[PDB]
Amino acid sequence: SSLPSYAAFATAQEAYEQAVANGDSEVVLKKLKKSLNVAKSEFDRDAAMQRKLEKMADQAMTQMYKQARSEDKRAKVTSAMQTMLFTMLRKLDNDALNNIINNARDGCVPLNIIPLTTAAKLMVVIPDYNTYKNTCDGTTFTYASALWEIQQVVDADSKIVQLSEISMDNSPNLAWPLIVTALRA
Amino acid sequence: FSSLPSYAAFATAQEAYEQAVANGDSEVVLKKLKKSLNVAKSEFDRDAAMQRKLEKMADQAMTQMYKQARSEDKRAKVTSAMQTMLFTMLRKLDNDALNNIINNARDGCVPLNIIPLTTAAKLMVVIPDYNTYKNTCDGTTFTYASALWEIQQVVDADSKIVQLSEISMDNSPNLAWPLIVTALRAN
Amino acid sequence: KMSDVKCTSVVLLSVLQQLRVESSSKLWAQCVQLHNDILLAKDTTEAFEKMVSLLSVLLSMQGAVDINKLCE
Amino acid sequence: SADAQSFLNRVCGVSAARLTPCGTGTSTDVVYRAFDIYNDKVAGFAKFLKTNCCRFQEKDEDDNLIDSYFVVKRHTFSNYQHEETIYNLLKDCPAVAKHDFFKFRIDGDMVPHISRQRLTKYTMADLVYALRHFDEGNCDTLKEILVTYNCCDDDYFNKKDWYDFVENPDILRVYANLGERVRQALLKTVQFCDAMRNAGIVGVLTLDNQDLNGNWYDFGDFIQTTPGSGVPVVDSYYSLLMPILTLTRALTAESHVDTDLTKPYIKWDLLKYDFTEERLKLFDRYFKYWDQTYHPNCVNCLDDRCILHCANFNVLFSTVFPPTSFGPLVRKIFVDGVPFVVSTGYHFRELGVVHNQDVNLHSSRLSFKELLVYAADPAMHAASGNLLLDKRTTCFSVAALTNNVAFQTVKPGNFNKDFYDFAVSKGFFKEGSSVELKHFFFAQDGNAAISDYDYYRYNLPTMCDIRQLLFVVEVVDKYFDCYDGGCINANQVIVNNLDKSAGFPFNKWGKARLYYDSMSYEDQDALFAYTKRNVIPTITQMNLKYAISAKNRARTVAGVSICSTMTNRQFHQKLLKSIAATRGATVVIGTSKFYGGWHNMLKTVYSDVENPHLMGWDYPKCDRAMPNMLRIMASLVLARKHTTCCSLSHRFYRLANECAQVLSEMVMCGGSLYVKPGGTSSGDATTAYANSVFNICQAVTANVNALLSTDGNKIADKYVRNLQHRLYECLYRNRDVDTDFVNEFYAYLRKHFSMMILSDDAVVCFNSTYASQGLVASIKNFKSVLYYQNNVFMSEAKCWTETDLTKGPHEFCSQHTMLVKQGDDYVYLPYPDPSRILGAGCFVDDIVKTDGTLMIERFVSLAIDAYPLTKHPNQEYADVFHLYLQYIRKLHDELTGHMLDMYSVMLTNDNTSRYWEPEFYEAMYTPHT
Amino acid sequence: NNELSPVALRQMSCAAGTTQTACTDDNALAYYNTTKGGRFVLALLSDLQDLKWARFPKSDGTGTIYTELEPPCRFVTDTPKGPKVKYLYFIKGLNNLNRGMVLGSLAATVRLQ
RNA sequence: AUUAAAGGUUACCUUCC
RNA sequence: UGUCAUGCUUCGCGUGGAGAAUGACGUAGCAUGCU
RNA sequence: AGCAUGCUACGUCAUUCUCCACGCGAAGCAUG
Ligand SMILES: Nc1nc2c(ncn2[C@@H]2O[C@H](COP(=O)(O)OP(O)(O)=S)[C@@H](O)[C@H]2O)c(=O)[nH]1
Ligand SMILES: [Mg+2]
Ligand SMILES: [Zn+2]
Ligand SMILES: [Zn+2]
Repeated sequence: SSLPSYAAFATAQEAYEQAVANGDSEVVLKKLKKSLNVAKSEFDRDAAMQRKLEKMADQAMTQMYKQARSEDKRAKVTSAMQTMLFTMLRKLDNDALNNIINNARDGCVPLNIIPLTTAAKLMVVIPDYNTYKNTCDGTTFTYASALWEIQQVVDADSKIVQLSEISMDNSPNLAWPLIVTALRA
Repeated sequence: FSSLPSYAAFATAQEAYEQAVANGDSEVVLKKLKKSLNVAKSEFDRDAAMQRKLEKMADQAMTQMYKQARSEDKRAKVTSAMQTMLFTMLRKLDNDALNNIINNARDGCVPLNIIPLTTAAKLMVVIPDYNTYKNTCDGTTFTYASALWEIQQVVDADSKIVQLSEISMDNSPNLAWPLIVTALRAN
Repeated sequence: KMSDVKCTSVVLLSVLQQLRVESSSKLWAQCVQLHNDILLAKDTTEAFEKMVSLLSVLLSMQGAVDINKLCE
Repeated sequence: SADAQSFLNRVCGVSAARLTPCGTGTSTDVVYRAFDIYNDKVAGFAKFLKTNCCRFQEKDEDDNLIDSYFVVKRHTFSNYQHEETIYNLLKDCPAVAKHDFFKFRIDGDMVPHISRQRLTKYTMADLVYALRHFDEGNCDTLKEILVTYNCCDDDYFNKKDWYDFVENPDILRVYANLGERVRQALLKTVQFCDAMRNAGIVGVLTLDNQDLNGNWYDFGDFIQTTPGSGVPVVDSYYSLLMPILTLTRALTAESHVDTDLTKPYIKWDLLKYDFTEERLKLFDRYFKYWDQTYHPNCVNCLDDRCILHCANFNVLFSTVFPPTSFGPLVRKIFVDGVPFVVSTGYHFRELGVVHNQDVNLHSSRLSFKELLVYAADPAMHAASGNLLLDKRTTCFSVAALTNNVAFQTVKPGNFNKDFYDFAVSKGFFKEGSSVELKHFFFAQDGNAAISDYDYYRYNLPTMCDIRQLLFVVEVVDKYFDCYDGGCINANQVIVNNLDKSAGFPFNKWGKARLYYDSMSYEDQDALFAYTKRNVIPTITQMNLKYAISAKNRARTVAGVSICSTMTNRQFHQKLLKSIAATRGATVVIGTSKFYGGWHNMLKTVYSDVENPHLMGWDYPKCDRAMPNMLRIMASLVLARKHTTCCSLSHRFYRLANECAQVLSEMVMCGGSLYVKPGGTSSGDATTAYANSVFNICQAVTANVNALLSTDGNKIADKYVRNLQHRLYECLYRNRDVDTDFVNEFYAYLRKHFSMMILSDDAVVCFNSTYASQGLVASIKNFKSVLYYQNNVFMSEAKCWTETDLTKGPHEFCSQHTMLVKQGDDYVYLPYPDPSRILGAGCFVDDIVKTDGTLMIERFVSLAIDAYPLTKHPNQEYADVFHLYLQYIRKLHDELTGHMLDMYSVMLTNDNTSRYWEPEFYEAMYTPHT
Repeated sequence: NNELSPVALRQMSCAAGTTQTACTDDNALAYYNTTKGGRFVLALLSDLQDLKWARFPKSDGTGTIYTELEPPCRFVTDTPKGPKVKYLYFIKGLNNLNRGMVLGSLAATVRLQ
């Protein structure tokens, strides 16, 4: 509706309403119907041209939306996968995973794959005394919700630091990035 | 064909109509004007459609002609590529040993599976374990297919050069198997 | 929590593959073995231990992921 | 112990052996004895309990028992004289067991006695029956045969699967220890036939009249004629024995100098490829009195029934010759005065030597067709390549086309988190839930492409029973006589997808679309006419798949070249298009499950079977382990539609092309050319249809074996007892085809064994009362047939049986069946595994597919597939469909929300409201359309 | 118990000659089995040793079919007490089973000595 | 398959043909 | 790098039928003109 | 009354829209 032809047709239609009154407007009903049909034909000719434009515009807009969304998905692929991974890990809320994640956040990351056997070699990197104090007590080492027995500790420069030497008093006596080897208990 | 005749016929129709507005009397003349206008419009409608049909057919024919011309330009490219590949592969052949094996045949036919064995100048050995390396390619020279091969290079699955001294039973677990060893025929 | 680990393993191996771990044959073989064993697992403790191993593989690489920012 | 001692003393005779008193009026009655019987009343090859045969075992010095028995029997006077007369003519032969004739008194009467001396416990019919009717739980005879002859120790049978060819491939070694003991029998039988011909005796040789040392001892059914003209009838002896000659590798001693297993191998000239003389010598040495003529090269055969006959012997004999002599035959041509190396022949292990008829030396210029043909074949690719020695596989490695090896890996698979969260919020994936996640995208490492190719070690040379195969072929062509076939021109060929790879090396320049529009209809016709009198080898490329599944094992596919597909379409497409356009036939390719198709197929299968039961089976390693004699056979029945458009030479050369570029060929796995032992390719134009033919052939063979191994005297029905006496004749006593019996055995097999076949999947409705009596095949008969004819063990855990027909097949094409009310009547509907649908929803193989709004058509198809679950009694299954509809609604709402802010378009026309209502999906299973 | 076939062979008269120019004068007998299709000749018995071809009247319009024969054998028959030193030719390309049938039936009927 | 197979009194008879 | 067949869903362009509207040719009823 | 012309009504042929049945492209899902 709201078209210049529409109103025209409407007016003609209105006249056809008057056909009820005045006995078909003094019996001009045949001419009235002819004019009404002609105007309606013009209006119908007008309508389809706009329907076609609407279809074309809708198709174009859908295609633009598709292209934009595909480009966005294929652009943020690396950034959107790590966030998902860490949200899922946070949701799991496991004792072992949280321990290693926190330690790695501080800086105590491993140097190989945590072996799942009774007797296997694990090397970890302690960056500071505080982490050593918290994890390393005596001859035992708490990591990944498990107990490991220390077999050797190597300073940043290859040497063999004895467990006795590692203390608050000797804290500045060593290059602190410290490699610790241990065996699963 | 249609434009000028249609315009002239409609102009005559409008001129005839103008008489009705000018005077209006002699309504029969008004009927004649209406009839002439309708007939002229019908003639223009008749003329207006065949032109569109012919234009569409001509457009389709032109597009077909364009398509045919672009499917005979990629035929040349593939023909040239195939010729170049065949000639290069030929250049890679050895025409001295191949001629010997061919001329030693009864009627010239020889099985394909023996040409690489008897005429190839290089050997590649893919070794999955150390037990297989010890039994096939041990040392700096070995024998295979009744020929003597001298080890030229050894690489791992990462395409990293591996020295012959690193391949040992103790050091095997630290290697990235399988090892690919390329050797050169000895004279 | 079996489905959660079986999906976190998929996401974790995708992240490892985007970080170009395929370039090391040994490490990629171990990662594939760990990923394919969690998917067939029927117990939860085994799946979580293998998850620990795979996540340790991820955490070994230092500069690959800025863990401090991701953990926000 | 008075008369017994005298009887034992007489049985011992002058041989002075020490005989244990194991015999009496009775003796070892029976364990189980296999006999090949043919009378005017009964006929078959069956295992009985023969009661009376006085058997005394002989003990060696030191009082130790050995495998030597004296068999004494009581004979009537008429037969005693006949056997004495016929024995005195053949006594001067090394291949005849010694007989002793003596009369002894029992209850006042002189009864005659015949005593055969030093016979092994078993006979050659027991070995053949043991290996041809194999039951895992009943192996006493086979076990004792293996132990007695030092093939293995008795502790070898405590292993887990000592009989499985896939789990324990070492059994192939154990059987190989029987090879010489069988080759010596093959020599002694020829000696015996020579003696029979010279002495003038006519008789039928059977397996049960020869012991395991090779001696013949039953002359009761022989007759006598003029000396110099005898006739040994060896048709059921060799035929029943043929499958055993390849399993035990009997002819391996022919690979050593002087045919001695202790001497070194023979050193063959490396340039030799024509072994016609050796094949003729082998045939004249081991199968001297086989009647039918043998053509070493199948180019000279007379029809398709003469190609199989000779191809069988070629299969047997090709195991004696070096592996480097089989393949394309190379020759040097000149083009522009420049030398090329091209293929001008082929040495098939199974068809002999074939030479191209159009070999043109000194060409001037190459056209498109010639360049295509020269670039397709592997001659110049392999010639100009580095020698390769791949220790990772046992296959024959031809060459390496590059200086680096390629290690292909498969990736993990993407996770659609929104759908998973929605499903979890809807109450899915909880503990104890019946429906869980079982389909994932499995990742693979670099050693996956070659470890999957190394499964071709399961394809072993399988010689077949020819006299039986030549009948099953006739009964299998009656399933394909309601179609039409022939050749079509290049303008009548339909290609669905033209954006597919064109193989190697053509994938370096474009897709399949580049070569179909760059060649005129006259060029394609020229190529097709060329292939009818020349052989064109090609290269197939092995690739890894990226798809959801429930098993770790990598899946590989074989893409064949463009020449092979181009020329095979014009040969087969007319027939293939007609197999997929027929309704109500045994083969149900081309029939859909929608609009009441599942119901129609099931009702067609049920047919009018009496006392019906349903069964289904599976083929282990179907594509890997298929023997090369059944693939040629499958390709020979598809070509029987060409009686009018092709001559015999054209048909043979088409078969040669098919074999050369599908069956045994060169594969490009990782940038290196290897040789393919055999099997089936997953890119051939006729894979599904050839598999259907193979399935039907195996089923018919199982039925034939089931009917002939029955007692025969215990069959109550008169009609089914004259059908067994006439099947034996048509197999082993008729040389021509009896057209009136392959129509009678074919009808019997339709009223009692109704099949529904789709590629390698089959469902059978069978008469349950006949199967129990041994008149139709059971699941044990299939397990028996797949063992000696497929080199594969089929366990009764991947097969199913159903005694109630209102529940439908347990599985067919991964679909279950369910009888549901629908519109005042009940129908059968298929429903999938809910885990499959959920896994398809959750995991995708492209990062873009994880955006729901972009992919709403992805879920409409999944909902169509999952609709039938709505009617399942379990309420955890019915919720998947509702979940999918709700997710579709949510996706539509999100899409309408997004596109209103980024743009200002409120979608005016929307008919999507029907996609989240069940009325749209229910019409997909109503029979209107 | 695997015994030769039980088929019974019927006797008929026919002519044969040394060369393809067969002399169509009755000088041979043929043993045939009529159960399958029409008639099938299994073997020919005669007195002369020079026969190498045999012409059979084909059951068709103006059809004369010549069947090649294999080298003869020798047999001695006693219908009456006489020499009857006859010769048996087997149609070329005759499998072993058919030869056994012919020989068994012939041996039973005439002793063949 | 033993006296093709089964049964009754290896003789006869019965049963399958 | 990404094979051969079968089925189904969605969208866009072309061929054949049915409903409504506009153009001239023929026939029936009534009225007017020549006769 | 008969014949022809003009006006007003009913049956046969070409164009403009609206619904059904068939071909060619693009995307997607399932099966062997
Ligand atoms: N050409 C081609 N053939 C395929 C493909 N997928 C499956 N098949 C065929 O289907 C049968 C096994 O079916 P099925 O899936 O039930 O068994 P399985 O060993 O996978 S468990 C084999 O004959 C396969 O050649 C494919 O992509 N291409
Ligand atoms: Mg016997
Ligand atoms: Zn032949
Ligand atoms: Zn043809």
